[PDB]
Amino acid sequence: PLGSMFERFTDRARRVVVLAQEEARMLNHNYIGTEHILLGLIHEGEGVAAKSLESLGISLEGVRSQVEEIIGQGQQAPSGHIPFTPRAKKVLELSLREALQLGHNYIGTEHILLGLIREGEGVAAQVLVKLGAELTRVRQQVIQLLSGY
Repeated sequence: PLGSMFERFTDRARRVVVLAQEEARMLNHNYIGTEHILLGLIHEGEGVAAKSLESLGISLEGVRSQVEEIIGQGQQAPSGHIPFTPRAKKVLELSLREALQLGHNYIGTEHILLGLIREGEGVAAQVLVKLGAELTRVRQQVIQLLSGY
């Protein structure tokens, strides 16, 4: 609500966004799309989102390969800040809604992944399906990791 786009993000969730930007830059991409957020979630390596994805066999190299196939490497590397796609912004908005509903005042890696699945229609969703990870199964893995405590 108040403040910066990223005020509520945990340290790990902030690192997801930093990594997403660098993953877009490495592909010579002109936006940070949902698939770069997916790459950042895995790349971050420690959070609930990375754990959920890797335990389903979704790998950083597998996602990078699928993105290069579907989207293709761009011609020129962007310099500076790379803007979000409209879909990636919607994912980030949904991540806040997921965190609020779950009773938290922070947005963690789990909430970004749940927001990504809820949007369910962009490049990340296309890649997860191509790799054999159904969106509902990814959601189930996250919820399982958040439950049972």
